[PDB]
Amino acid sequence: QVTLKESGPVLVKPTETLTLTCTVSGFSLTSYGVHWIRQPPGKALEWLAVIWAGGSISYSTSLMSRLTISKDTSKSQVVLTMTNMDPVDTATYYCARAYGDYVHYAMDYWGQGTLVTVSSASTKGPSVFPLAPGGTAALGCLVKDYFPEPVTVSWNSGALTSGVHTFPAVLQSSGLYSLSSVVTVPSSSLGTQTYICNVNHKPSNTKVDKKVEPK
Amino acid sequence: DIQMTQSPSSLSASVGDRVTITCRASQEISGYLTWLQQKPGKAPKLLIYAASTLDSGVPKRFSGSRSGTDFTLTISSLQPEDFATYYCLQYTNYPLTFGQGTKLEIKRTVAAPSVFIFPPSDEQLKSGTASVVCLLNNFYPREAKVQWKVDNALQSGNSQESVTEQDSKDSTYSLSSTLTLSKADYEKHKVYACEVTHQGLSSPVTKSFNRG
Ligand SMILES: [K+]
Ligand SMILES: [K+]
Ligand SMILES: [K+]
Ligand SMILES: [K+]
Ligand SMILES: [K+]
Ligand SMILES: [K+]
Ligand SMILES: [K+]
Ligand SMILES: [K+]
Ligand SMILES: [K+]
Ligand SMILES: [K+]
Repeated sequence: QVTLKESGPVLVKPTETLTLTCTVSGFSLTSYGVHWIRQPPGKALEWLAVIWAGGSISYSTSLMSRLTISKDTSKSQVVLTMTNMDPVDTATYYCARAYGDYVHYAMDYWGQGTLVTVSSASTKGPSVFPLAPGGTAALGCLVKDYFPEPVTVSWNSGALTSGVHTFPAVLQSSGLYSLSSVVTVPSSSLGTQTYICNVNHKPSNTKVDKKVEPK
Repeated sequence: DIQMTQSPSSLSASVGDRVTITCRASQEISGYLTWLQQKPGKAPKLLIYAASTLDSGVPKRFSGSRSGTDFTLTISSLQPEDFATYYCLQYTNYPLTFGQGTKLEIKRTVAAPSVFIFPPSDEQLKSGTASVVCLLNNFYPREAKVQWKVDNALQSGNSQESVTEQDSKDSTYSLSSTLTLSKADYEKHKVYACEVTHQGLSSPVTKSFNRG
């Protein structure tokens, strides 16, 4: 399976250093290059740099002094280091593959992306609260007062996927994020079926499972 | 740096219709132009490279063409799963540069929201705050008005809204409005209501509960 996977600490304090790792599978880093791209929330993609199969690196000129790229072929990893991080550097960061050693080889596969937040605020896990319930009822969970993004929400450890709406997080004036996740289910299931919202906040190593009962 | 001028910036078109997205390069890029599709919350995916070569596995309804410095992405017979932001990318020289994106929405018939209201939980009230949530489910278009009335008094400055992305199957939206009050303020009143106005409703719909 050809894949690329970004990882690394997602919260960086201002003036400190971002280190992101791109772990690849299904191809060799001495045959393919790896590009780095970022996308500030709601804005367009911006190219940062590329490390080619043979090891030469090219950078975006305005950012070049802040960027360093290392390769570890045995570990199937490329590492991006970006110094002097500023809030304007908050963005989803991507790696992507291109063949060979020259820019005219088109990039094809992208990684999933990782959200990097630059802030002097400290991490905080979520508080989860139940949203209690024709023949259709709605129920949900309020995921409140966490930082940084993202949280992931599932229902019944994945079994419940139909009808689920997990809303985009809203930044509150306090600086902490909040969101809700709702699901519509038959009213006839409210007394028998168990509904559990599973909240995972990787930046704080917080997992919460909250059962939602029809009051 | 080469500037890629992408147009339009947003489109809304029906299932089965044809749409055209263009990108003009500020200098010669030969044919080193890629088109990408980015679903909301996901990484970009390759559609076309070398201006006109369709990537393996991409449906044949996507096609790319050139007319010099003008590059065109055509989607021939749109499907509900085609809502995305689309980008062009030149890779003739450094820095690689992207168009600023075309947001394509799937156009569909008006659908009225189903409305649900949720009282604050006892667990939250024990923390000192009260969040009241109103849910508008599975409607189209996104435009809607949600007014909070507390004891028939209109609220302002104390609610926030969030909207989902389109459903990949039926192209609808859902919306949440969250009224936040202090616990002290929440206990001073009895009737909490959200009134929903949407063009798919012949008249506003109100859902309410009584604190208790
Ligand atoms: K990460
Ligand atoms: K390798
Ligand atoms: K050209
Ligand atoms: K050139
Ligand atoms: K209509
Ligand atoms: K209704
Ligand atoms: K519904
Ligand atoms: K209700
Ligand atoms: K809120
Ligand atoms: K109306």
